[PDB]
Amino acid sequence: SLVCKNALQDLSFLEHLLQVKYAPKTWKEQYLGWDLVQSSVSAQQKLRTQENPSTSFCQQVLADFIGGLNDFHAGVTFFAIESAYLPYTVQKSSDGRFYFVDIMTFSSEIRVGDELLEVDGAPVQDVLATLYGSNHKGTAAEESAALRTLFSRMASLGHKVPSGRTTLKIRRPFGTTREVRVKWRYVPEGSLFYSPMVPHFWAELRNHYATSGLKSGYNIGSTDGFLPVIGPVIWESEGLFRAYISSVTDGDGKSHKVGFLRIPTYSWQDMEDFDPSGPPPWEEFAKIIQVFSSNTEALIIDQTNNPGGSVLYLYALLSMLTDRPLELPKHRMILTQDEVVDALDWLTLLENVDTNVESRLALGDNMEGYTVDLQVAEYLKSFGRQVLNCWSKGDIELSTPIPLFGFEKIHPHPRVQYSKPICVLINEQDFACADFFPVVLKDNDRALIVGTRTAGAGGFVFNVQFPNRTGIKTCSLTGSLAVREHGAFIENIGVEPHIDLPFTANDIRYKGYSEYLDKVKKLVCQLINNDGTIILA
Repeated sequence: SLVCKNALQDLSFLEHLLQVKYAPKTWKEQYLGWDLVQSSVSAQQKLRTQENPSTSFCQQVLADFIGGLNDFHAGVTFFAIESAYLPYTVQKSSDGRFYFVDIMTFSSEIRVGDELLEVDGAPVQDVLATLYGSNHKGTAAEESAALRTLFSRMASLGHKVPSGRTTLKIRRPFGTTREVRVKWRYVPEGSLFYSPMVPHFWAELRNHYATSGLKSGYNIGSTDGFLPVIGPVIWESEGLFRAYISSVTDGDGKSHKVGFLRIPTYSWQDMEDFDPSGPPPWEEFAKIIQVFSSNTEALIIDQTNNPGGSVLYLYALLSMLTDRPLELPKHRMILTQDEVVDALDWLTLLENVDTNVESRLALGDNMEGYTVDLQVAEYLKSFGRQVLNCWSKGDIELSTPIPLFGFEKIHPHPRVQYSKPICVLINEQDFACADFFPVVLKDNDRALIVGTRTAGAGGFVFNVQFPNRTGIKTCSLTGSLAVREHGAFIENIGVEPHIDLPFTANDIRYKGYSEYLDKVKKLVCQLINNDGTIILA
């Protein structure tokens, strides 16, 4: 077949792209087993083997390949439009049940709180396994994604787009069984530092959301969470974010002013309702804090469902969530004939900068939120050098561990800091930066991370666009890995919550998240008292 050749062709490219630009290679070779070569063969197999190959099909074939590294940072995208979609949304319960947390608004026999059992005579569980990846590992983070795409399919990512009528065995809340038939909203097919850390995933997902109804607060990076109010609101903010203050009462009857606040995405420009010319979402963040700095005892931060974003804006917000410097880890990275270039600009930009003024003069008054400061210009210099320290050494294959940009540690916003207790909320759908957050805090003991394990560590991604004959718009590959002592940072990929805590079916059933919250408030309260939550009760 003509396609198969071209398929095979563009495949050998991807193969090469893994060896040249995929930092976590060496790593991945251990934990998972994944052996690029013998995986590349399975590719051919599937290709030559198939009857007259479909273009789309080969795309899938390819997608699978990369999507097997089991790295959310890496995968492929194709110039495609074809796509399926059902106006529903679900969440899996602790024990293991599936409830309809939201129906868009097309008013159908289906309503909220309904347990989903089977699709076309197939128990959800099985219907989902089909959606899993190659080296599926049975983790929460994954089970989610699957579900995530259950009712939203994109050819753009190689998903096998369906269409037509379908069954939906939903069990009412009474213990009674019903079966519905619905139609898929189908669509016919017609630098290296400065790259936002986010999974490819989103890029198209984000575009998909806006494009088709689904605007719900259950989707990644929603300005508003999906967690109802934590009690009687005493203060709120009619701003860009979703913030308020409420009075919580412990196990005695003594009131406390607790502060809610949900960072949704770290790629700020993309914040729902953001107006460019006006003030930056980080200047207004500072405000929500200066109002907590004095009118609040504790701070709950919902960071669930965050995609990732700009490493520096993330760095910027921490800057104002602590009165003391925080410890930043190092990353092994890969460097090409252009990150080198990028550094040659840092160095020559602020080569003769001694004063704390010249510092802000050159680099501006702030870098995406974080404040300028000779200390910073001094970080970039030390950065710009290190890049070239690992350039001419025959080690581009994982440069010595280096701190993102010159930054070794965070520095307290010379203007606003939150000296009081903080508790962060996280779950299976927090990526790239969304990890760097709970982690950095938790590695300095500044927060009390609760909820389920993250989605997986961060690192600059490589957005490689290359000429091909198979629709590959782009291929994004992870270009940096976090190190430890002197290395090998893993055995999971995930910041673990101090307090493991899933969503109990009782929470989900009526969108009340009653129990989840209670346990939170408690924890907050034990903190309110002094510091250090003794036991889980």
